[PDB]
Amino acid sequence: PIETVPVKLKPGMDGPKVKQWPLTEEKIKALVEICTEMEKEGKISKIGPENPYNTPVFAWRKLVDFRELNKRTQDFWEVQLGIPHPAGLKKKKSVTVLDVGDAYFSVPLDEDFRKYTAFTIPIRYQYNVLPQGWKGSPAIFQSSMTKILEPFKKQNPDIVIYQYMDDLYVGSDLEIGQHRTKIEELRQHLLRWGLTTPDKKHQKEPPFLWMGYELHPDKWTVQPIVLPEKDSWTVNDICKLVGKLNWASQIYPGIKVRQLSKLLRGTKALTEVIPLTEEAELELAENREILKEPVHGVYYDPSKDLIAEIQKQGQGQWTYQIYQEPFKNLKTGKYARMRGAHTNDVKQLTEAVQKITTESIVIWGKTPKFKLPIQKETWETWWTEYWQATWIPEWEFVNTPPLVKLWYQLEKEPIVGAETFYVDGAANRETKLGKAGYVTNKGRQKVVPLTNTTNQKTQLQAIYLALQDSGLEVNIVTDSQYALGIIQAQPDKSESELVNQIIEQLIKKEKVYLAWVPAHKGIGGNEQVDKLVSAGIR
Amino acid sequence: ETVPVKLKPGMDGPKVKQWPLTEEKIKALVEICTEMEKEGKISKIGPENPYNTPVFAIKKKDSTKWRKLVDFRELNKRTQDFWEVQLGIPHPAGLKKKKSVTVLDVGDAYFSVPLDEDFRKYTAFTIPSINNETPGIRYQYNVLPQGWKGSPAIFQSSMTKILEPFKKQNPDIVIYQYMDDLYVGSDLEIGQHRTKIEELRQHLLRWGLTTPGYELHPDKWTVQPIVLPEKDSWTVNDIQKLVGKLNWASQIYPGIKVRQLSKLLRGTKALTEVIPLTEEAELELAENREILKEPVHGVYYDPSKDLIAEIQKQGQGQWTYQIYQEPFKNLKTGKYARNDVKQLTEAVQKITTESIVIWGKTPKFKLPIQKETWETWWTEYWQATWIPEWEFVNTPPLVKLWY
RNA sequence: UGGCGCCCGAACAGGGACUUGA
Ligand SMILES: CCCCCCCCO[C@@H]1O[C@H](CO)[C@@H](O)[C@H](O)[C@H]1O
Ligand SMILES: [Mg+2]
Repeated sequence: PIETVPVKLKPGMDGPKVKQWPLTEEKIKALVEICTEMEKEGKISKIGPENPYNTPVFAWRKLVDFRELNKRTQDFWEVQLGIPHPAGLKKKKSVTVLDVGDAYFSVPLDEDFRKYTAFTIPIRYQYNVLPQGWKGSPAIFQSSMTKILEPFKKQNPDIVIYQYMDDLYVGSDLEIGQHRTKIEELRQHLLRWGLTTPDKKHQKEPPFLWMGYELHPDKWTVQPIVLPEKDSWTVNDICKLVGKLNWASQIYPGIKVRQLSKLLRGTKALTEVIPLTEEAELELAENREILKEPVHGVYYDPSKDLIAEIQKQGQGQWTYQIYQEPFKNLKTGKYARMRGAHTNDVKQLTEAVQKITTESIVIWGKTPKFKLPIQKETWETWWTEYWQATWIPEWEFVNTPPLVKLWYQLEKEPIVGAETFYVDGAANRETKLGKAGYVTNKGRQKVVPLTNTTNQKTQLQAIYLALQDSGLEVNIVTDSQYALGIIQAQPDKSESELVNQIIEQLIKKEKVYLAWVPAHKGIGGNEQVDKLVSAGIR
Repeated sequence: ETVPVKLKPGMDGPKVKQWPLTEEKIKALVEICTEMEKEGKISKIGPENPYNTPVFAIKKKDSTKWRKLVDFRELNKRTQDFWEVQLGIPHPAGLKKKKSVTVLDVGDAYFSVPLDEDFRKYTAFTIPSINNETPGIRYQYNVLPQGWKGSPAIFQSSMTKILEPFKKQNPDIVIYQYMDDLYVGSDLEIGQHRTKIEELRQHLLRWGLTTPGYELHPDKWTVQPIVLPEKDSWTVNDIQKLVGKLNWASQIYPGIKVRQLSKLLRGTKALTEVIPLTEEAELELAENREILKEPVHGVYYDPSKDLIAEIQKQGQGQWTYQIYQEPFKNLKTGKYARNDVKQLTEAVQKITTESIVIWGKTPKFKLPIQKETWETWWTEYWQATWIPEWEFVNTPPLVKLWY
């Protein structure tokens, strides 16, 4: 009695005509038996002459393929792109899980669209219900089940029902007997629509082994993460390990994945043994030690406040815990993404805070209170002196050892009594070699030949040379907007070794003023350094 | 009968994903959409509708009640032809010359006009759910939606009839509605302007139209010209910063020269060395200063081209913005003075309102903010019933030297 | 055979900063 969803093919298109796969001897009998069983059940009907279509079916089950029909049918709007997180589930006193036996098969199919699902075997059958694997079946089933549950959901505000693909997570704050009575009422309501569900001695008890999680009455976790303790490591093994401990990272805190992922850079073969780096081995040992003891999450409590605490563990790595009560956290996570070739600790912390904010809004629909390892003065300085509209919500300072700070600052005005370095760098595209150097108002000069370098690399090398050859206070004048912007971003770590050298040398310097002057305008010392480094490039 | 609406030929309705919303916003949206469905303004739809436009909840200015804000930017783009060509609303060039311009909201009147039956599909939106617990609630408009640029296009026939007695009674008041607001400009004393706005509100109420950033003064709008430093003693660093600034400005003002100023930076000198400007250098600096104070000559608004707005975070709560259609062809440069996200949202809304008042068209914004932060927090401070098209860029370090 | 999460690679487009030659 479920109202069918009106579906139609894409404009100016007709159902596919695909010949049967090469299977007519062994699986044919099983397919015929399955088709007869479905026809007896009423989910399958026979139409031979007036159904000029066909689809490729291959079996035992009958896995009918709708690859062609999927692209010939009008698109739907799926909403459940993601999956519910156990941390977002509300702590309910009693929880029952109902599986919908024959989920799709209980939802009828549009009468006009039934023909396009022709089902011919070496007979001509057509689906009367939602086919399996069809593009429209998931959305149609989800909408039909939402419609079916609406009368029950409205009449039972206390009962919470989360619908997955074919699973009903029914949670209630009622006593065991009342919850069982309501569950039987829900089962009868579903049966009124033909959706059969298991009875008392057919229902699955907890833990619920669901989508990689282990849902307990008052806690949640993941299935045991047994990492492969082997000597060799192929790219396939590294990918499997990274995925396994990325799954665990949402509950297990302190998980690091940077060296393991870095090992996957440039790899081409799926079996190429990788020389696990010493850093990677140490990180893997740390992850094993973290996974040694079990960790369980808690369910969301809307009455309490949602706190998010972030910790810096070095190498551009961040771990956060989201909790409401101390030492009992809903879920954990990590943020190691490097947004841009250059970044500093404060920008990375802002990105992590934004990621956690979006993640919490997705799971809990509310931003959490942030407990960040950054002083209020540091954040004030950064976001006041920064050119972006950076902002983090209400947050509280936590005095942890790995405090987030800025390791160097560029002077706002030239340093009186310091030395000025006019740095330039020229690169020859053809030969790929170039030069970098500097000139100083004191009268000094220096040009260092480079090789296999670009113009930007030459500019950075010139700046690095000036920093090396200058005292603790230096005025550096450059004509490269690229390097000027990089240095003014105040990066702490970079993907370039040269930029990291520049960063450490800036940290060494007590005062560093970086000025910019337009190139080729004949501005004092800039033209001199350009003439110096232009002999072999221009 | 309804007004048939057709998308641009060969182009398909919007399929924009719904951004996640907070619990309070979701609850507000659920309640207001239930009310609208009971009133018949929207209807629930099945999965056979592939189109979707993100919907947000905002609190209007000086109000605590929540308001729905459907992001019809994609639908506006896809109805561009319809709503701009065949039912366009002329923009009065005299609105920017009015002492006071009040901005009424008249979007509630659109819900009295049914939407074309064959177009309601594209006006489809989903209310999300927390933690994907339940499928999003899919709705669909049965009346002219707020935020769609074709709603004023269809309703202007009724709006002209409504306003005819008012305009005849006082032809010195300029009225102009862009999407959902009614920009009413007059050269009357603010008390008299408020009295006439109350009279217009009563007129709208008589004709069924309902009505509750709000009061603007386009007469007192001035551009933010480029200003050179005014120093008595000039250092090498100061002179070369000035030379760089003038070299960049010469891309805007062809008459800007830096020959004599650059002639001062002749050798390799310390940045703190004090260089006394020569007679020629001082004269050329004066000429550059005089050239800079006046606006650029030869920049004209092109209705064919889209307006572009660039915003620079100057720091200390101050923001500079430029409105242009071609690079270095600023139609308007200004400054906004006051939380970076809140200040940027206020600046964007003010710039868009100015663009509507002047050229009757919102600009495209190059926002100096990370994309995720904006898409997460812009709705927390938005107060307008419209949403401008924006993109996210990295402001060059030397472009923040607009002041 | 399809979706989701992660990683690599490629081509596209655009938003920018530079080198050289014509
Ligand atoms: C969060 C919304 C869905 C939660 C309910 C998921 C269905 C219950 O989880 C079930 O656990 C069983 C063992 O207990 C497993 O055999 C099944 O594969 C699994 O689906
Ligand atoms: Mg150079």
